[PDB]
Amino acid sequence: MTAEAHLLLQQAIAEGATSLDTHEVQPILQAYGMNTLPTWIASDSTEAVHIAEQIGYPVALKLRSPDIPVQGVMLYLRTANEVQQAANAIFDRVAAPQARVHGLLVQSMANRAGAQELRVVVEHDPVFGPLIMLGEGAVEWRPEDQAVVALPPLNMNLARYLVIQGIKSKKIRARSAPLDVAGLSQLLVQVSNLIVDCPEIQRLDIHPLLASGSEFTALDVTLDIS
Ligand SMILES: Nc1ncnc2c1ncn2[C@@H]1O[C@H](COP(=O)(O)OP(=O)(O)O)[C@@H](O)[C@H]1O
Repeated sequence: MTAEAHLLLQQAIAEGATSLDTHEVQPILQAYGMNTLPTWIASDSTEAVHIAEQIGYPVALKLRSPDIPVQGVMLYLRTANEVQQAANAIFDRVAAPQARVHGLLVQSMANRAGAQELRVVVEHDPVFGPLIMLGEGAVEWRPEDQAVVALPPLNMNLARYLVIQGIKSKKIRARSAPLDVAGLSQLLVQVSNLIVDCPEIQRLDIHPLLASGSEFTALDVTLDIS
């Protein structure tokens, strides 16, 4: 629920964590109705294996440090031995020991085959306040050039209108290997609710947001706070 989200953000700030990653933001997103790929934490290659055994294979491993924007992501790990070899490779890759690793992110592999990858960024405009920007999942991000733009507070009616116009302008695809407009719109309203309620959030980046008809799932999430 929400009150836990504020306490989680305030305590992260007090501890000096100004950038929260996918495992840290998962309860905050869920308290606004948004789905995140379950994401666990491994300090040891022995722990990464243990997590992988529970999740079920295949698994991904990503380095939990405030550093990467080299190595870091290891996908399609299908066996306990592959997890251990990959965990040792990233843990030992470390390349000075000055990063506070805490450990490594472990998560199940998502079915991306027939799904669209979107991106949702929230940045602050000096005049207009928080801007929600929705575009296609990819490294190149020209927000002014190729993005749907919403200003909180967003209602479902305006969210749907902005998504439809974004499809018509070819900024977002109508479908690929059928984009549920009602679900993309609902997601934008949830982002808007979160931003309205949590002005601590300086930046929010869902990269990518996976679209599989009815289900929209955030695969990686970064939350900058101050
Ligand atoms: N758990 C996962 N399941 C499926 N695909 C994933 C998972 N995690 C990351 N990916 C894929 O890895 C790619 C992202 O690679 P990454 O190096 O993290 O990009 P960036 O440098 O932009 O963060 C994307 O294509 C994404 O779809």
